[PDB]
Formats: sequence, C-alpha cells, structure tokens
Amino acid sequence: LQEQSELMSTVMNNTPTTVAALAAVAAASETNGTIPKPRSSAQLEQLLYRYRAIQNHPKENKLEIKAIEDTFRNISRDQDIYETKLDTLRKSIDKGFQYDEDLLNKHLVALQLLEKDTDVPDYFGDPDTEIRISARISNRINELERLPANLGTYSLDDCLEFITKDDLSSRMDTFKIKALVELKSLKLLTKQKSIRQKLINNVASQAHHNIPYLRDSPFTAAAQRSVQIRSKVIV
Amino acid sequence: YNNVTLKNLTAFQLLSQRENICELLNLVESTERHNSIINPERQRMSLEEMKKMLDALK
Amino acid sequence: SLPIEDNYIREVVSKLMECVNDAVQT
Repeated sequence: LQEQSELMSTVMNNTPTTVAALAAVAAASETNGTIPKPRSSAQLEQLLYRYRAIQNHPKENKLEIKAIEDTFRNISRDQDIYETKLDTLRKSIDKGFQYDEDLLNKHLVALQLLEKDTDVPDYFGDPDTEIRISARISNRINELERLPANLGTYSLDDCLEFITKDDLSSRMDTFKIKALVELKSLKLLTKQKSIRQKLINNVASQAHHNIPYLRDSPFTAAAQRSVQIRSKVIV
Repeated sequence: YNNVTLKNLTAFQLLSQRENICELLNLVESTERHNSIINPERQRMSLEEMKKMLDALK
Repeated sequence: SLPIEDNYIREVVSKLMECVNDAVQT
C-alpha cells in the first residue's frame, strides 16, 4: 500500500513521531508485500534517513529498524564496491583509441532522444493498433496539463538588453506559447479530421471532371455519355 | 465480383495488352494455356466419338 | 542531459539483358 509513499506523506504532514506506522508484523509487513530497496536517487533515501533519525527516541517500539540498517549496510557495501570498480576502471583504459567524431554525434543525439520518449530513426484500420495510438496522445495531454502556468524562459540573449529591477524583457514567453501550441493542437485533432473529410469527399467525389487523364479515357467518357440518354418517346 | 469498375476494366485491358506484347519477345512461356486447351488426347478422343457416331448413324 | 536544438535533430537525420538479347534477335 505504498509504504515508500506513506513515509513521504508522514514527512510532508510534519507528524511522523505521532504515528510511526505502527511497526509490528500486522502493519509494517503488510505494506512491504526486509524493505524493498528504494529506487530513487535520494528522494526515497532521505526519507529513510529522517525516519531513522526520528525513531532514535523510542528505539524499542519499532522492530523494523534492523532491516533498514541492513539496507544501509547494503548501500554502503555497493558504494564501496563501485568506488573500487571506478578506481580500477580508470586504470583499465587503453592509451590510444581516437574515438570517432561522427559516431559520437549519433550516440549523443540517440541517447538524448531516448531519454525523453520520442522516436529515433535508425541510421545505424485494425482497431487493436488504433487504441495504442489514441493512448499515447492522452499521455501527452495529461503530461502537458501538469506544467505550471508560471513557466518562463531565460535565454542567453537577455544580457544585451540590460534588464533593471522592473523592466519586462521581451523573450520571456518563448516556451509557454510553445507549450500551448502543442496542448491546443492535440485538442483540435478531430476538427481537422472533419475538415479533411469535407476536403477529400469533395475533391475525390468528382474525380472525372477535373483530372484530365481520367475524363479522356474511353470507358469514363462512355459511361458519362450513356447516363445522359433521354428515354425513348413511344409514338 | 458480380459487377465491374473502371479499375477492373482498365486492369483487364492492360493485362491482356501486356500479355500480347510478351509473345513477340518470347519472355513468357504460355505453354500451359496452350496445351490445356488443345489437349491432343482429348482431340483424338473427341474424333473417336465422332467416328462412333458415324458408325451408329450408318 | 541538456536538450539539443530542433534544427540540429532535423539536420543530422539482371532484368536488363532479358529484353536486349531478345530485341537483337527479333
């Protein structure tokens, strides 16, 4: 039940000693399914730091201190292993390789595009695959709609304008317009679809009076000629 | 498949027009469409039927 | 982990003789 978010909620509510998660087998082990080895850089580790620093006062009501300290031992051991491996890795380097430039370009651009979830070109119907497109657009809409409205730039070209304490520079909004062109272009999609239908179903709906090589064929001219035959008058 | 279109007529005429030019250059065989319709054993079997009809009618 | 310019991503990114041999003959 997200104990690694329950610690964050108890920290941000500023009352963590008053509850202390009721560390028994019935409560502290029901959310764990040891502790699950936190994932973040420090956002789930500083919480463990503060949690141990608050639980130094009771020291016996909470039996889960030992598994947390075992994970501190694991973190210290992994850190010492990485420091020894970084000491050896800087000694295992060849004296000459002369890494190529125009492949370093491609690795940097490819890593940068693979960070922020966009498609990388290689250079090295069916409503199953219709929903898998219409579920990537809701991703982008509900990711752009969580940006703060007070978003603003600071380009490297405001130094040539000498902005005072209150001067209102003229390149402050080169990202918030761009973060609304996407968010409103991804909501006007089923309007340009309905305009493209009215375009194609009135250009292709003639198809034999505008295109020259179709209205000059034998069979099209014969069909258009034969539909215009006025019915025979008996007597 | 009961009806025809402009695409069907154009494809039929283009196919039948390219099959005729490929017999001058002899880059297509077309021996199967020849011999499945000639079929000389069927021809002599039919001639034997005509001969038996001559015998039965005389 | 600095983003790259968009205008740089957009910047880095036997059938012959079979007729002739039959056209020479006929």
